[PDB]
Amino acid sequence: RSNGTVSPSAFLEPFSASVWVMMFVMLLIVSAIAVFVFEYFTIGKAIWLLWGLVFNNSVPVQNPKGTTSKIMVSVWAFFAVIFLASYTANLAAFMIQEEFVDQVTGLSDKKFQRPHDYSPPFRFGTVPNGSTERNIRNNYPYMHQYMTKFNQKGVEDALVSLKTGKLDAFIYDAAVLNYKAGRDEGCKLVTIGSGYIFATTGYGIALQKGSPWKRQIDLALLQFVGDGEMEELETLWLTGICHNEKLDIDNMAGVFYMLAAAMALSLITFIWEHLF
Amino acid sequence: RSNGTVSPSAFLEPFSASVWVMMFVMLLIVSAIAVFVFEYFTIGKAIWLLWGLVFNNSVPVQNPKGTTSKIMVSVWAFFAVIFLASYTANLAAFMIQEEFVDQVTGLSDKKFQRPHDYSPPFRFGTVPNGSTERNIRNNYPYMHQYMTKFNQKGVEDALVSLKTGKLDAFIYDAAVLNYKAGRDEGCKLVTIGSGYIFATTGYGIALQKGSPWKRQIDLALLQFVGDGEMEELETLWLTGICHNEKLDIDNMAGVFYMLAAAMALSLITFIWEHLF
Amino acid sequence: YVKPTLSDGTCKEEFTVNGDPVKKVICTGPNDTSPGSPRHTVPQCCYGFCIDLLIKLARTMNFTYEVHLVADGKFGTQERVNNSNKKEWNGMMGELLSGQADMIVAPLTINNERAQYIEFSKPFKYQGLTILVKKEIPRSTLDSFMQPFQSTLWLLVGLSVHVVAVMLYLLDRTLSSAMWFSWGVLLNSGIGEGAPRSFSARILGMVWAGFAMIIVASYTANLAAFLVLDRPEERITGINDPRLRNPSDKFIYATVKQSSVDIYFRRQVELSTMYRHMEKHNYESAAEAIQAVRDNKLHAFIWDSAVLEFEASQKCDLVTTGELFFRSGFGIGMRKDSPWKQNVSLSILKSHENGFMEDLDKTWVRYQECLTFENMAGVFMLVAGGIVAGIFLIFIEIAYKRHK
Amino acid sequence: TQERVNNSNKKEWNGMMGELLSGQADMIVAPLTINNERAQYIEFSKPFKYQGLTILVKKEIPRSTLDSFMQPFQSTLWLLVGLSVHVVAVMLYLLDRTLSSAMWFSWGVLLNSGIGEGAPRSFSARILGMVWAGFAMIIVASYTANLAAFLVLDRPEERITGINDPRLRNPSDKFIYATVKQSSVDIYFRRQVELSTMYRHMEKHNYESAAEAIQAVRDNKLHAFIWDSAVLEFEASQKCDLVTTGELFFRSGFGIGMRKDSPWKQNVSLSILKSHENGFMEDLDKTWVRYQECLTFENMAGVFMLVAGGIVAGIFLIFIEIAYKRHK
Repeated sequence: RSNGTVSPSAFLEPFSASVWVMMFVMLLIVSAIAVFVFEYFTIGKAIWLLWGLVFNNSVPVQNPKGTTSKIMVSVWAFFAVIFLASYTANLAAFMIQEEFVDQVTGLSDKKFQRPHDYSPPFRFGTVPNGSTERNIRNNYPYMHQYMTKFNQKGVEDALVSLKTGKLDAFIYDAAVLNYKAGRDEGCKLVTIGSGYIFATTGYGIALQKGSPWKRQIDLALLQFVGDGEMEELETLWLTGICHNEKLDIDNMAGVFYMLAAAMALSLITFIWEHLF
Repeated sequence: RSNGTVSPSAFLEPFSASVWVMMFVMLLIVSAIAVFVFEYFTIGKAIWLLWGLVFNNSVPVQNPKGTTSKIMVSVWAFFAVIFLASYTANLAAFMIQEEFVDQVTGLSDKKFQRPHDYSPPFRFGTVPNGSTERNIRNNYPYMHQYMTKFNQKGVEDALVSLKTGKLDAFIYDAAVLNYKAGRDEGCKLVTIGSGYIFATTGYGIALQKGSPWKRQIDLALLQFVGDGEMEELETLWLTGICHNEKLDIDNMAGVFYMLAAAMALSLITFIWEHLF
Repeated sequence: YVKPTLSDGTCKEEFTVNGDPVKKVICTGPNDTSPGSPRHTVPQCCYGFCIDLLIKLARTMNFTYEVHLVADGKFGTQERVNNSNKKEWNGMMGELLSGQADMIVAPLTINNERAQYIEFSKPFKYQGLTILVKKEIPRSTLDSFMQPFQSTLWLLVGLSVHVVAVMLYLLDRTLSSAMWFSWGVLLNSGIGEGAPRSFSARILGMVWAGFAMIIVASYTANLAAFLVLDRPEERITGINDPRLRNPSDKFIYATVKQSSVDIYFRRQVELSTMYRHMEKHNYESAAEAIQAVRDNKLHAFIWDSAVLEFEASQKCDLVTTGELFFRSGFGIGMRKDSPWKQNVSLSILKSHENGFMEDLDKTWVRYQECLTFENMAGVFMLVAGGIVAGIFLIFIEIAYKRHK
Repeated sequence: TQERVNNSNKKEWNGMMGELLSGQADMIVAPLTINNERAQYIEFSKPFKYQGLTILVKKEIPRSTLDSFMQPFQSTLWLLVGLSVHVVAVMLYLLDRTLSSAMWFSWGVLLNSGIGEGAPRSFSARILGMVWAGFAMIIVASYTANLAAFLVLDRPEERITGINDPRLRNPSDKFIYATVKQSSVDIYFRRQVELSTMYRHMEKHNYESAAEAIQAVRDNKLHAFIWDSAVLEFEASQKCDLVTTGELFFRSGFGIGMRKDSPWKQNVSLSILKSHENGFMEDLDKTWVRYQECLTFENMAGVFMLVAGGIVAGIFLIFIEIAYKRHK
């Protein structure tokens, strides 16, 4: 990613649901029942009070009548403050969580077929005379056609160039890339695949074509796997540095658009009322 | 230590030591400046309005007027919002702080200085036939006679009897006892203080006087210290499961005391005003 | 998969999610799944991942399969025969160093104890074994009014404002008006019905309102902190966990009896206690434990990751925690030395590098289906109760006023 | 420690041990770590202390300011919120068409605090005011949540958990940690070859003495230091400006070195034990090594002075108002 990725989660709010709306409906019903009980112009004043006594009380809708009205107002205020405290706690918990899974997570979804039709030449930094290049050539030649554009050097030089210079995407061995991302300075480089692999095939020790060693070596390797050696071997050798260890202006675009739409609807309603 | 958790909170830490005086003087200066601006029971109404704006939106009076007063009110509201946000943030930050009771530190304590007197009948571990008995009998012949008729049978038996409270303390070598208290039933009980050991002597493997092995053996042991043997061995063998692990009533009592003092002061001022 | 056939006998009437024919084969497996019953070789129907792979293999290499399900049901592990002291094979594995046999297409983990008598091919699926644990609905939904904080203490400080009301009486000389104004200032209602004559009384009322506001803010901060820090879920992770390593008499855990995993537990003497503890709680079936976990009898289950991930994905009730350990791969079995070895291994490798295996696995596995509400319901119920009480009180007050 | 002679394959002892071996002394009473390499040809005594290697790092004394505006979250967000509030006020005034006075507190007062000067004309104005109040409450809640999260997230720096932390095992060009040259710590880091990168990094930056290293660390020169537990703990406790990260590793007490062929051994070590149980050593340690120990106005005064600025701005503007009513 070019810079920090932050999700406003405007559509992930519990709004437009049947929980907060249900609680508001129940509170409104209770307030209406209390007003009807205390009753034994007024409807507009009650509606204005209910609208005001929800979020901010800095609006003149005051119309006190008696002790029952005071009691119902106090009950509504207590319910509202409890709901606001719960919502603030939920918002803090949401801010605690982070969502930085990946960017694309796909090898042949839309982009890696013909970049000329998309415009931006995403970096295709493979390496010549290897094992990944032959597979990518034998799978679909279209990607191999553009692979000749960006092919600089081994893992270190290509990673250094892609860090800030000219390259964006890098496709290479999974284990090498996992190690390189584990040992990245500042943890600013992450493989965007959510730990997904394409053509899983293990390594091996290439023996001869009939030498009397294959059976013994294979049995010894399986014995080593069973007895618990390679896990400590990798946790002592193959382990990353951080890897596993883990009021925005742009976040206000959705709520501002909703407020503008509400203002437009209010203006339309005012025009309709003035028509009659 | 399972009788009382004794969890510290914000009320345990000192409050309003000297910063609160600074806040009081700056708010008084601001109120005086606002009153002077207004001048160039109105003063009382303005003071009440400022106090409400500082505390919470309440019923104001018709003190403010003109354009400067509205700007002052808006600035005060913004300052109060910022102050309450900062207070909530500080409370959230301090909520993660915690501690526990410590009682006395080390084997030398005020209660253990003399066996008799005090008030509660103390009962502390006096397991005989070991270093923990000879050390006391040869360097502290005052807490020996009292503990003569209090010896238990075994460490497990002593702990079991301590669960159904009979013994108020236990004394033993702080290498088996440290592990034993770290793997109890939920490790509700723990050591006393920060483990201020009295006579840190050590362990060892005995030998016949003048045996030819001695020298060699010593060298071997030192080598095992170098190649991280003892650390991993102890971590695997004698490390516990919770050794790593480590609406306030006091605040309510303090606020109740403050309210009572304020009410008494108000009554005294009313009596003085009636007299005058 | 295992599915009983219809009255006709031939499998039919099946379509995938996207819409395509589904290959089916006739399984001549036993129906008496109970441990001891008259066997019946009724032709059943079987389909899934391994069947599709076998169909592709038979398309590539010329032969004619005749699938028959195993009789016992156990995977096959070394065990001493009764009334003797020797070792012999059994289960599915025993039916390979045997007659009909001639291949095995099933989940068969690669292990040292099985690689001498027979040999496998290149693995077609890499998968470790993880921990599957039960799940429960969190109780931190703030359903109660003051569940995280101390509700009783709140009632205590409620009496506090009553004392303030008593103080209002001391400031009365209108006492009811002062109490109403204090109550309104408690929640910023702004009733404005209290106008004490003495200036000192007004100052005391303002101080009381400020103290109440401070207390309310502190209570809200405490509840928010309690909600944020509420995380009582801390389950066993890995083998190094002291909780799992320490034997437990409350919650038990085991795996399929005498099937691969136990062999591992018999070759790592460091554990020791876990093997002895689980030796008397193993279930004799694969689905028995997965259906008894929700019955609150086995709090943990050890099994291969491939089955557990799909089980969690389909029934979105349980989760899989921990990290992979003893990483290995599956594989098609074989007997001693047969000419099929090189062709089978080469075909599997070619299919693996062609993306066919990835697409088939995605299609057959990766179709994964998988302001508080309880607090809102509790608040609604409390509001309804308070409204009923207030209506009754208002009716009583109106009746009294009409009579006085 | 032990070094090699110049242009030769022989071994030589320099400093304290070399001085002792060449018939120049008989006792080495001083802080001297017990090591296998040393103990080969010197007869030690029972330890009179217990300690382990420890890391010390400077501590950032200022951790907060309390005078921060909405800038840490976003200032452009505040500007956009103000612009949206102004646009909402303008729209509400347009919907009304009292008069300018109606626009005096149409939305500006409502979004600020309780004024009660609003004069609604149509139900659309009331709906717009309710929407504005809800948006203001939501913005206030978001700002408070951001402040609380920043307070919780505050102080990102944490104590490095010992030497097993990969953040120190992996070398980087941001830490110049080193120890005193030619000490027991160098020997321990030498014949423990699994993290030789740190060994080389220290070998290219090793200092000369504890006092110079501490003085340099004081003026933010070296960002870390590894040394004995007791010495560094005392240095941090007295000079209350540093911390001791980590707990312990490679624990080993001091001792009194003497030559192998000496008659004082069997009478010295025993004595130490006899002086280790009648509280003598604990009393001496209490006397010498362990005897010392160690919502602001910036959130208010820094604002109050700004309020004082209003006292120097509004009053003059009041005269402008007097001018405004002069020609009107």
